[PDB]
Amino acid sequence: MPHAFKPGDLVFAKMKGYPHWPARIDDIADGAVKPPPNKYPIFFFGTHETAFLGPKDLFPYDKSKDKYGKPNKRKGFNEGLWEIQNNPHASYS
Ligand SMILES: CC1(C)CCCN1CCN
Repeated sequence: MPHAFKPGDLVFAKMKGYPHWPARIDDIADGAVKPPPNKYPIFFFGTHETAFLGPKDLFPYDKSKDKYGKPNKRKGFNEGLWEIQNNPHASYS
């Protein structure tokens, strides 16, 4: 059975006005700004943006990839698909 989300988990994350986007639950670096209560730091592959989301917008990658893991015209999306499949735990600093 599922656990809670933890850093390193791979997801498609949903933001208003955007397709479900390949992303990961990030760690918070020492000294870094912490998310709000009940939110996780989401790192979006491809665009390398960060946003803070709750579980309602987080779809586990393995379950969801057949639905959401297809090319998109949006900027950074296909680069994002490559990263989540090929090196999802790399430094993209
Ligand atoms: C990838 C994502 C949907 C995350 C938040 C902003 N961004 C789109 C705008 N560049």
